[PDB]
Amino acid sequence: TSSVILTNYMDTQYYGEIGIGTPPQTFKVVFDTGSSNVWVPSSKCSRLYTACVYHKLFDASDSSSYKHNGTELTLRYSTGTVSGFLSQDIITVGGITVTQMFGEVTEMPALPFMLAEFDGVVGMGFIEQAIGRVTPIFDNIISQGVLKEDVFSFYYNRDSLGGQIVLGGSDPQHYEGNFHYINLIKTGVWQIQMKGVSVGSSTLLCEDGCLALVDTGASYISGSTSSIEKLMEALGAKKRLFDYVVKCNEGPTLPDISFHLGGKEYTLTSADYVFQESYSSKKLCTLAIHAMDIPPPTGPTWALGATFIRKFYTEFDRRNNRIGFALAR
Ligand SMILES: COc1ccccc1COCCCOc1ccc(N2C(=O)CNC[C@H]2COc2ccc3c(c2)NCCC3)cc1
Repeated sequence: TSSVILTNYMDTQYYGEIGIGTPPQTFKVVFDTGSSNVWVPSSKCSRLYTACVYHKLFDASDSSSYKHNGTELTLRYSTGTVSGFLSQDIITVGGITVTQMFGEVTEMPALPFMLAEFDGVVGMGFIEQAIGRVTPIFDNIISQGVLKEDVFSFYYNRDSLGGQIVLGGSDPQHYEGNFHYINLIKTGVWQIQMKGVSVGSSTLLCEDGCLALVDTGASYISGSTSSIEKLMEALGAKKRLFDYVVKCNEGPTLPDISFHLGGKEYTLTSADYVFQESYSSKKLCTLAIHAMDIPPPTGPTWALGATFIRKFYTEFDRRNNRIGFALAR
């Protein structure tokens, strides 16, 4: 077992540090169970790409261990199609060193990569969804047969450690009660069946069922715009330019949102999904939820991000293709 300390940036971004190359080129990265690739901006990334001007660039010509590949990797992020090329090098993750192939982004839109406090993504997803079919970092750690267990866990603190990922297990110090596991529907994705979503006292959503992407990478909880337009209106959520809000002084009265997974009800009190910046009546306060129309095969599917994870310590169990959730502590 190895644990990676995470920095919690305004409850929207939880990222850690990986070292890449010889010598180790440090990168602040989000460990994303929603993606299966390692992406870091390339030193080859044109200075024109703003996301690159203000971010740690990986310089291959600075690493003695670098193993060129060149294979161009691409992925459209409904904001722009980012592109880089495949590269190989030793990546250190919480004391664990692994030869890992990753993408160096050479081209990527400002939004939202420009606002990232971190420089890259450590895809924790499955290889089934790894662009270029590149073997994921954790699959690469598993291969080492050093981890005490084929699982990694997430602890996203409620700001102020900012968070904590445990490679190989889970930290009892960060959850309480017991893990209630939901199985992974389609294998190859950290997604589980969801028996509806409730609003205070009314199962008026996801009725009949729906899918939930347990995305450690997503800042918020999301679902099809339909579900969110429904949900947000049912809360009194008055939509803004993008995210929905609600008068601060009225955030504490908003009803409890619950997600049904594994025969257990996962409730988010209003203090769980509202960014209670203040309690004034004049200022508006945002909700840790938004509409994310995720495209198939995985989508449409709700996505339980940091908002969800913050309250429920999460465990991604590979060996058993299931996800554990326990009261984050
Ligand atoms: C980390 O993104 C970068 C930032 C600067 C420079 C280079 C990169 C990576 O290259 C870009 C190529 C790969 O880019 C992505 C990789 C993974 C994703 N995700 C998924 O596929 C599924 N779920 C969640 C996300 C991870 O969470 C994210 C990603 C970006 C942001 C936030 C959260 N939060 C706020 C700041 C931006 C999105 C984009």
